[PDB]
Amino acid sequence: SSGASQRVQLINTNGSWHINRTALNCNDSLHTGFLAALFYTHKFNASGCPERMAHCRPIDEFAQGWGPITYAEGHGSDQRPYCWHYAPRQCGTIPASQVCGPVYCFTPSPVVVGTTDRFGAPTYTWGENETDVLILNNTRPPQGNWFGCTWMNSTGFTKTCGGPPCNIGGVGNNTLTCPTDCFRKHPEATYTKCGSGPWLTPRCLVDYPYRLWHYPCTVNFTIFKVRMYVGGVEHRLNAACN
Amino acid sequence: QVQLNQWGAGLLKPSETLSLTCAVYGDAFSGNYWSWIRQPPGKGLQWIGEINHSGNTNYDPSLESRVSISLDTSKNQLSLKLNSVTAADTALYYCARGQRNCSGGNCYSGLWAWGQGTLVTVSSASTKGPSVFPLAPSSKSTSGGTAALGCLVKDYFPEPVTVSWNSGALTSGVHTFPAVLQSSGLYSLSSVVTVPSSSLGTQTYICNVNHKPSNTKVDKRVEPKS
Amino acid sequence: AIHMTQSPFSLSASVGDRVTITCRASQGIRNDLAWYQHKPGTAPKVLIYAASSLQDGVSSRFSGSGSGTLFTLTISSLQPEDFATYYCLQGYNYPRTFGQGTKVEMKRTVAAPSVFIFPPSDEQLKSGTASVVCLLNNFYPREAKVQWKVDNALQSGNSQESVTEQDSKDSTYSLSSTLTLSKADYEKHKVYACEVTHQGLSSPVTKSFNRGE
Ligand SMILES: *[C@@H]1O[C@H](CO)[C@@H](O[C@@H]2O[C@H](CO)[C@@H](O[C@@H]3O[C@H](CO)[C@@H](O)[C@H](O)[C@@H]3O)[C@H](O)[C@H]2NC(C)=O)[C@H](O)[C@H]1NC(C)=O
Ligand SMILES: *[C@@H]1O[C@H](CO)[C@@H](O[C@@H]2O[C@H](CO)[C@@H](O)[C@H](O)[C@H]2NC(C)=O)[C@H](O)[C@H]1NC(C)=O
Ligand SMILES: *[C@@H]1O[C@H](CO)[C@@H](O[C@@H]2O[C@H](CO)[C@@H](O)[C@H](O)[C@H]2NC(C)=O)[C@H](O)[C@H]1NC(C)=O
Ligand SMILES: *[C@@H]1O[C@H](CO)[C@@H](O[C@@H]2O[C@H](CO)[C@@H](O)[C@H](O)[C@H]2NC(C)=O)[C@H](O)[C@H]1NC(C)=O
Ligand SMILES: *[C@@H]1O[C@H](CO)[C@@H](O[C@@H]2O[C@H](CO)[C@@H](O)[C@H](O)[C@H]2NC(C)=O)[C@H](O)[C@H]1NC(C)=O
Repeated sequence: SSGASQRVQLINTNGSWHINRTALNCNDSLHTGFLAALFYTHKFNASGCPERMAHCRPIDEFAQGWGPITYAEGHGSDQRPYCWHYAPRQCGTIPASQVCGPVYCFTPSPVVVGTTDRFGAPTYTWGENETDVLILNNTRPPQGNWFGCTWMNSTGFTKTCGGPPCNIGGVGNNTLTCPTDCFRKHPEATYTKCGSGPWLTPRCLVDYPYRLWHYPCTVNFTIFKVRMYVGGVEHRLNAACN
Repeated sequence: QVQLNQWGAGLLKPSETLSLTCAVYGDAFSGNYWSWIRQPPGKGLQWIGEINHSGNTNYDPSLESRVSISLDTSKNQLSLKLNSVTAADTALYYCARGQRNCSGGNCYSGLWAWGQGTLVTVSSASTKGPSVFPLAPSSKSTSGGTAALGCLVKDYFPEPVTVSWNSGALTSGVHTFPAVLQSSGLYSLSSVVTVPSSSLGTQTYICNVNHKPSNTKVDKRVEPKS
Repeated sequence: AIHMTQSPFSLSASVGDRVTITCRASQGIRNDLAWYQHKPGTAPKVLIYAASSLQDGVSSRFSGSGSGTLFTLTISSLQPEDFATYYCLQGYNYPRTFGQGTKVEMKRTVAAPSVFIFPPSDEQLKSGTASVVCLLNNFYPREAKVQWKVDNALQSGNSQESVTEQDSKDSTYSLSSTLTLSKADYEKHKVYACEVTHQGLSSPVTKSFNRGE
């Protein structure tokens, strides 16, 4: 339960965010360590970033949207999470065994979500308990908790949830399902209305420590401190941009 | 989409202490507040009290005298406790997660994540299974090509009773009525189904009553009366 | 204590109408108001918070307006799923106080009740008591009167009705009144008449049975 662990000297504050709450379920070398568990096991992204990023588009490509904004529960065949226009599935509860590394969620600012049983109480088993789970269920904040989450699964692929995104309408089958700010293609698809993950705009994702892991081809990116407002609350946060 | 989970014993006798818990999924974050709501039967929603990110609370002045809400951040569990409970505390108790933010001057609150409810019957009665008499179809109950028959589920406590017909086969035209609290303290539910006149002698109509708080099962066969 | 009064308590509307329930504050509550949707069986939903914002994925029909002492929820075209009870709620004051709720039923053509009278079972009379059930089936509107005449003796106190929630599909209410007399009293009298007055009846109907039939 409570590691009381004797004493520590300096001026103190609270209990904070624990590491044991990280699901290290990683089936490519298991681990000799923890940094070991994540690199020499799973994320083997070497240099294919030019042609991985090839399958993504500028926002200009997509069909202009008519009329009123709706929400899409389709998410189908859209399977390139490193592109800004990935239309993700709304967040469910994902069992701890399918996660390698920490899970980050975005009230646009990033926060860690830890392992827990199906009744919401934190578990500190490094997610190796079977009943451990990552309860990611989301609702768009000013009221819910976050616009979306990104994490890495047991074979090291990045996978994201959030939203659900917006059906801004469109002319043809070459049409956009907006997971971010879009007021280019439709003048009401802002991040607060359609943002479904870290992607602040088509070309800026929220900087966070495992941004280099989950979205690896944004290494070369430039980091900016930007304000944002989410139903009244001020968010100041770094964005990796290009 | 986020939905909460409520636990706790729901049947009370007067002067006990009601004590629910509620798993608000997710850590306490700045501005988050959690609150308890009750719906006494026939009345509207009624506010009990809130506890927020800071640990301090507003209650209803009626219940301050004997209520209390905490938030055990260790298990991400909300707690409601009502003391010296009265039989009038019978209601449906909801727990709700919400966010309250202030843009300087003005502020807004709202509850975006909810429990499922917990019916709490407080009544000095003891859990008694029902007596299920038939409501036999007759000419005075038959008019048309449409005859009506049913089961009167009588004198049970506490509230939750379920009636199904022909063991869940019979779907169409059934009305299971809202139970009533007779002056004894027990309840009288009544479930009727209208069936084709022509089929009264030849199709068999069983009603299947279940009062789970006493582990009572009853399958009364309802048939015509001469 | 800031008292919210909500209007109207009941309201009947068709699918396609504009519907404007409102909610007035005893004193100014700024605009800390919130609108919730309640359907029997489910938890409440927030639709509107801060009196004018739309919660994520609450339909465009739902417009919230007002500030100060006077707030509206407005539905654009009523949808079948929208038929529920709506309560306002202010988050500005020490005791959070609701409105009374507005139950929004569906309008339909007048239906007359089909009254059947069920006589007490012999299974029951052996336990010492008698239950006479009077069913009023699939009628609209909801208002009705059921009275018991035991040999023309109008009763009171010994009758208990309860009415279904409107049908989700045919919009018809149904009511069941239950006389309960002891065996000894039920044995005294002959006629058990359940008299029903409803708007769909041109003049009141009575179903009845004699204690032998
Ligand atoms: C996060 O979201 C997921 C999916 O929206 C939630 O899982 C869902 O949990 C509900 C709980 O009521 C399940 O409904 C139940 O389904 C069973 C099926 O037999 C039925 O018998 C019950 O009466 C009830 O209708 C729902 O099926 C389930 N969906 C999935 C895909 O598992 C999850 O609970 C959410 N976590 C939260 C809000 O903490
Ligand atoms: C996280 O898990 C590790 C598992 O070992 C815990 O480390 C152990 O802690 C207990 C008491 O706290 C010691 O008796 C062991 O010798 C520790 N082993 C080590 C240092 O590897 C650690 O305490 C857990 N963190 C918490 C507080 O949950
Ligand atoms: C993994 O978590 C589960 C709970 O989700 C643990 O199982 C519980 O253990 C306690 C110990 O007293 C029991 O009282 C509960 O009844 C158990 N849960 C149920 C209902 O099965 C489990 O111990 C944890 N880790 C493992 C598998 O060792
Ligand atoms: C981790 O996530 C990736 C996300 O795509 C999963 O990879 C897919 O796996 C399915 C089923 O085996 C295949 O049909 C797809 O073609 C795969 N997609 C790609 C692009 O590789 C992977 O299986 C997941 N690992 C798990 C679930 O542990
Ligand atoms: C990040 O930028 C660096 C420099 O632009 C890229 O790394 C170099 O790539 C060249 C090929 O043009 C190699 O010959 C060098 O050896 C690399 N240098 C180092 C030190 O890495 C790198 O590929 C960029 N990453 C991405 C994702 O594009």
